[PDB]
Amino acid sequence: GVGVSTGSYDNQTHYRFLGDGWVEITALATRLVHLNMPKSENYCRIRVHNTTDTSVKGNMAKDDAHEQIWTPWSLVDANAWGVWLQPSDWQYICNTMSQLNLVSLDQEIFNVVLKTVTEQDLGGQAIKIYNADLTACMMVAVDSNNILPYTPAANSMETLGFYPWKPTIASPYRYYFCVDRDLSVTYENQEGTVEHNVMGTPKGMNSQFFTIENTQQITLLRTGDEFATGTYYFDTNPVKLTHTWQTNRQLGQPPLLSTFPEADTDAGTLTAQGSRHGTTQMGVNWVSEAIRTRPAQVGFCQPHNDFEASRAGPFAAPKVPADITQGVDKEANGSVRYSYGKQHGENWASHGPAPERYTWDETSFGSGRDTKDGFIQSAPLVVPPPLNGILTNANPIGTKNDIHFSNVFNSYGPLTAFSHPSPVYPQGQIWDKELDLEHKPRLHITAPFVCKNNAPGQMLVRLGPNLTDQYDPNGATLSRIVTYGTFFWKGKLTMRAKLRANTTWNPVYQVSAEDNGNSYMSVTKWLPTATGNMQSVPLITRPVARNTY
Amino acid sequence: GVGVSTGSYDNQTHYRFLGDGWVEITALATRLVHLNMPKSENYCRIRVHNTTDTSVKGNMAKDDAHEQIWTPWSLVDANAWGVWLQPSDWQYICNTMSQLNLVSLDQEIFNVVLKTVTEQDLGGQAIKIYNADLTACMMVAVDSNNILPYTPAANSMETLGFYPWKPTIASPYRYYFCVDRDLSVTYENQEGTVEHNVMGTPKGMNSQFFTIENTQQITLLRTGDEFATGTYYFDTNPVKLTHTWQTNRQLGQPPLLSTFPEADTDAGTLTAQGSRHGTTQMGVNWVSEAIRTRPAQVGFCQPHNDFEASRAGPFAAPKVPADITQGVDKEANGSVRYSYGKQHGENWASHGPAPERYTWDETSFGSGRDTKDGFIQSAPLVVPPPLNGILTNANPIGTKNDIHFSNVFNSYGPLTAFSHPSPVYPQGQIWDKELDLEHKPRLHITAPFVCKNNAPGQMLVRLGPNLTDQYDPNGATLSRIVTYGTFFWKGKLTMRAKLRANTTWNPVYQVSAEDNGNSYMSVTKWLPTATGNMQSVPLITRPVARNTY
Amino acid sequence: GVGVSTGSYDNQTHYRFLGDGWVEITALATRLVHLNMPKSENYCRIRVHNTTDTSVKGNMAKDDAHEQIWTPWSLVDANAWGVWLQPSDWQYICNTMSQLNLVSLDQEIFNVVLKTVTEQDLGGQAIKIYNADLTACMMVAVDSNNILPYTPAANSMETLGFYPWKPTIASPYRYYFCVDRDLSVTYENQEGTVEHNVMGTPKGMNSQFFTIENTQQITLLRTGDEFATGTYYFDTNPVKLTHTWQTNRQLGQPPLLSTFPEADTDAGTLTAQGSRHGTTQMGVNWVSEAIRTRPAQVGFCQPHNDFEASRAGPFAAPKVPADITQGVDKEANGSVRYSYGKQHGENWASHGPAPERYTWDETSFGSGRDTKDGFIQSAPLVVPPPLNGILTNANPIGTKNDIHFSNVFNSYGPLTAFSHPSPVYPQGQIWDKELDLEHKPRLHITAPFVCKNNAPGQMLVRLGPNLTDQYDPNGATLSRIVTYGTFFWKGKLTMRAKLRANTTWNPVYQVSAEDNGNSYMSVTKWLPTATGNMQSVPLITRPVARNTY
Repeated sequence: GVGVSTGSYDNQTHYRFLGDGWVEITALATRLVHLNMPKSENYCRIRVHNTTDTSVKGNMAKDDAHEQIWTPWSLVDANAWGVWLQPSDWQYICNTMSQLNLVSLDQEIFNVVLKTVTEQDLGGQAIKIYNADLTACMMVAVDSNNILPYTPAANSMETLGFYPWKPTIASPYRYYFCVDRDLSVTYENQEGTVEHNVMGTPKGMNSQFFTIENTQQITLLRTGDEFATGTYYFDTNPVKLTHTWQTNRQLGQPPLLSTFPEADTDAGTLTAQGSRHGTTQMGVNWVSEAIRTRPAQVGFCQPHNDFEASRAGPFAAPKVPADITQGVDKEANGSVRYSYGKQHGENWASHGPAPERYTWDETSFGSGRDTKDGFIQSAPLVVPPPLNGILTNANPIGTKNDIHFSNVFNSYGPLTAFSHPSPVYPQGQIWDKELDLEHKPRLHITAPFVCKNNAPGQMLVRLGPNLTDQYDPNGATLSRIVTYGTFFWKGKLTMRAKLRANTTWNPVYQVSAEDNGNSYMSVTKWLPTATGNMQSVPLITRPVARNTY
Repeated sequence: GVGVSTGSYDNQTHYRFLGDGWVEITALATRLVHLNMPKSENYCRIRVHNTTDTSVKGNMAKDDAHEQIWTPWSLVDANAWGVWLQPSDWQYICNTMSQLNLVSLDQEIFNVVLKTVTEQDLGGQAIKIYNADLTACMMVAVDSNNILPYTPAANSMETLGFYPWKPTIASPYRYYFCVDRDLSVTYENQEGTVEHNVMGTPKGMNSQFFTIENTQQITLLRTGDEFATGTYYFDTNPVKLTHTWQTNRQLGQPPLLSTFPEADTDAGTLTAQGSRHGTTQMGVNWVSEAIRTRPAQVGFCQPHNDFEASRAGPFAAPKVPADITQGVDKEANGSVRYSYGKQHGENWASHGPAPERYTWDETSFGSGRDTKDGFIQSAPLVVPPPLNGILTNANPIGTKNDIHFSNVFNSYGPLTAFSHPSPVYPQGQIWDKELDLEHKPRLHITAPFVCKNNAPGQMLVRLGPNLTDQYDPNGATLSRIVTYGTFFWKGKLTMRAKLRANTTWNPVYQVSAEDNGNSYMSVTKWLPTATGNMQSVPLITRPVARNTY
Repeated sequence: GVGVSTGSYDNQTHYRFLGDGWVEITALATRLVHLNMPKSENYCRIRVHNTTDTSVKGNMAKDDAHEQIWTPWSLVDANAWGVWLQPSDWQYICNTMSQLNLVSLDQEIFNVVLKTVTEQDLGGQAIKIYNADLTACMMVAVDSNNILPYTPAANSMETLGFYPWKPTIASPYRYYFCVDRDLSVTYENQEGTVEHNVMGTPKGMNSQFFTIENTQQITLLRTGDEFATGTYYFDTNPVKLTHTWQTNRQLGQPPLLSTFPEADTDAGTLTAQGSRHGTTQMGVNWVSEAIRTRPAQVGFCQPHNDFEASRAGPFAAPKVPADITQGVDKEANGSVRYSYGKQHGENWASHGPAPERYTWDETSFGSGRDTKDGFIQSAPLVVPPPLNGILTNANPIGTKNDIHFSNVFNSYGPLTAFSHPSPVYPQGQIWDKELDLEHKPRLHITAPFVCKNNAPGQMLVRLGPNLTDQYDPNGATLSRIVTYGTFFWKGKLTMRAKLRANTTWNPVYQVSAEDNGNSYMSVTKWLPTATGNMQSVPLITRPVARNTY
């Protein structure tokens, strides 16, 4: 019966060369989970409306107004790149493979353990004794139908542990609910307090209330039991593991050289700009590397911080990340910044409520934008740019000295061509469910991989309520015995990938680990300390160069 | 389910005569292991740098500078001759068999027991109560791939118990790490303090960090479970169980006797040294038992205490052990000295932190060296040794009265011929993994047997972490329930061996046990005391004589 | 798994009549055993040398000088007649059967229980709580090879319980060791203290040290496990269950009667002693019922208290028991006296350290000796016994008035004929291992049955050491958890036997149970008391008469 293990531990990564350039990469990961008896006995509809910031006229973005539904269930969502592969492995993949895609994924729950804690006074004190409870049992449920709201573990940065030899706690489950929130616009110190700023009441046309009890077949398992899910397959497309340098400037045949450098110092020349073959979309009688027509448009100008408001409230309109270029425009290009914890990658030595943060910059040098160079010219395009026949990033547009065309320009056209957001090894979101809309987006910023078919299905889990000797629902007396649980998790994320070949003469950039020093690629960064503290920093994704034409 | 044994105890030794002179010796050994919950929750990179000795100018050898990686895993490495066979058995083997080699080896883990301890005040005190925890489970892993650094249990003298009726604790696991240590040379009281003496920082080209969690398939087993490994086979070569007396002096045909002893007192003579057939490598016109050419070179002069330094720091250059001869040169011949504990062979009555030690002297009388007789002569070899035409072990070489040629001479040549280091019964290292080098050494001093093929694979083991009711990784709160474990071990080291025959007229030396007295081979040495204390002293290896030509 | 019995209780005796006069008697016996964790963690070589008596000049026999080896193992040796059959049964066997022999014997160990005890203060006191420990396990081993010294449980009177409804404890195991003990001879108050009286040191030619760990396959069994041994067969010969009355006086044809009794008072006469046919070994011209030659010699004079000394020390030379006759010579005929305890047969009401004792007298009336009648006569045998031509038991032989020929005469000759020692029901030794000697004795006094083939094989047993949370062999810290065990024992001693027939006219003596009175065969002797106390007294063995010619 009970008293024997029901699984095996294995957190490695095997590489099976299928030849022909393709290799099947199977990533196995096992971790120990720690679940505590949920405080919320039943489903709660807590309404959070921060006014410590929303009330202020200056603060607008700090609007955490919303009404979620806290459920008594946790969640085992290991949708993180660092919770599958190993730090060293990712280096090999990015340096060799030129593309990768998800194939299958399985899960298992063995060695389920449930114990109770009681108080025991020792010498006047009160130490806690831990006694195992065999009769105790937990509850597991894998909603493969996705009947419940999809809640990415990476979107809240609360996935599983990235450290094999270290336990992890399952993040509670909760989904948003229908609530009409409204907030007026106020700059610095506008005349009078903020106009409107109130929460909303439950509507009957958008009232979405679900229950884990009626949305999945809960499988009860004790100490001697074990659970396992089927082999789910992904239909997502492969994501390139290389960056693009070619910009709209370099594409077709370069201008014919009329002069050849005599020394390694000077350079060559071109042909008469006025008298030179080529194609320009201007009625002028001259061409250049700035007016020559191109096959398409590499990258596009995106509205800088375009806060759009809706019935749910004001929000930051997402924007496809891209190279920062020499303009050093991070927030302008959409460079996403993260904030993870200790159980997610931060050094265990940095004691404090302040989590580590980093700004990820894309490697798509081709679609890079530069606000310090963007401009427009009058219809009658003339060489000499008139003082009024041009709009540079310095002309106050809209009675504002800080609001120019760049902050409100969408160059997205039928010629827009860009790459995918390079997925980060640590705290990186792998797959994601597609939106239930007639016309879903061409891609997702949260995760490179988007399940075209159905979604994997979040895995829910809750501890079985251990009632006491006395109980009475009508008396609001929910006497529960202090009980917790610790079950193991075993998953295998099989995925194939293809590797590129050396088609160049000059060695391509790689990801190496320099000696212990100021160098970012320091070994100590991923090496234990005298005490045992460790940290997981982001890795250079898409190191190899890729020609875009 | 749980509540029943899962193995059998057997610590005997059977002899199966396969005839033809060969006999298959199967050695079974079972012991009780005691494992405690490791203090280090995670992998630590502790840096130990003793300065209480390194700082001093005189102390140089006492350099314990290094940086290891303490892992939360123990190790069940029973690589000891005394932890397999019985004291009496070894006597029979060495006295009969003339050679022995390793064949197979298996292991098993039954009757796994895990209990927790809690405090319970008794009459104002605080006695500890022990309650068995069924839900509790341990973890076992046999890295047969040797992906992790090989850590011999005999190299640290922390193997299993040599006493069947007495439990034993598994020695923790830990491997060295890359660290550049440097130490200057200082004699007695040199001018000024020691020049350089600092530790090093982690390098990126030699950063070797491994994890038991990602280097082997951990098998979880509870109280009712049991583990067993496959039948590993050894490819090592057989080691002779005999000593060599013949020296470079006696080999071919002895000088013709011209005179025959008339009485048992006087002796015979030879032929005219000037007029006598023979072969000498000298241009002289005479021969002798000192200049006659020999088939090869028996033994060789080895650098006495040649401390060589490297990026890791100064160390004592190993040297193949050999006979001490009449020169009584122990440290000069490489006579290894040991230091074991009570659970390893020391008398349990000798209470104190001082462990027993003994200097092992080889039995290879043929390759014995004598510093009190070694010398060299000028090229023009002449009978009368000039005062300047000879270099005895008394000529100050290098402005030093204690540093002669012997202390820095390597006579290792294409004619060097020697035997193997006689393995000791107690605390003796059996097998050992070969170095991952293009040109590995002809042999190992640590263990006579060297796995030509892959290594056996150290057996790791750790207790399952029993979490408490409350837990939070981010709060540095690793509340663990006091828990320990006691599992049994069963192993069978099958090995064949051949026995020699009486080919002489005069009885060969044997290993007997003289009556209780000053005699080293005293019976009381291996006999229990009034209290029950016992000790295991080394045994005479290679008692039988062996002709080397 | 655990929580269910593994055997059955049965302590009866079935009689299967195989006809033809032979009957197969199967004796089943089951008892509850109580084992405690041995105090001696390891093998001890305790040396016991009592001087409180040996020092005295008068005391010589009280020499308990010896050096045994106390092992941490107990022993389940049920070699007792009272631990197999029932009190009433033996009566039927001895009264009916005329001979019996051992055939087979099996054993079993079911319902193994191991519990631990902890201290728990109650109202200021400290009562002991008993909690069962499932993970706990014991160790069993049946050395059927007899590699270890044979230790009869009856030789120390420490067998199992003779009471079915009452538990029993297994007697610890221990064997003698080589030690040269020497003691001088001193009478009453000899001139000066005793000469020599010292113990000895371990010798190398007789050092016999064995270990249960390396002499048998220990079978580990927990609470849900059970052990059983094969069906061992005995090769011993059957022992007659009858006594002999015929003495050397009555054998062949009685003297011819010349006179016939006229009345039931007077008797008849013989023929002229001088003129009567017959055969005498005397040169005289007359015969009588004292000089007539006989087919052989019935019984023989044995040295009375012949204390022979050896390297081990002085000891009492054994002597074959026999009838005491009218001489009332008990110690002279070898009448063995016993000393048993309460768990062996003594009344539980007789509180005190003084055990019950009884002197067993043989039933072999034929081989009975009488020191008050033994004598010798000069070679020239003459009717008138000269004062110097005869040696009666009153002539001081050896300057001693108490040392006559009888005390030092061995009449054992090629004509010596005697019976076997009648085995006692209570505390009687059944079988015994033969001595490993070229010429073993014709019989054993300890047990009537002597295994001609190999021995049954003592059954050893020890409780599994339950280590604590903390442990360290080198620190002499052997912290063990207080634990004990209680396992059941089931054995069946199958043995066939033949029954005699009524071939006489006069009713033969039988064994009856007279009413409650001074009569030895009282029923109350084997009947419970008001409190429940009981006692087991010896039974009349060989009640039926047997003609020896």
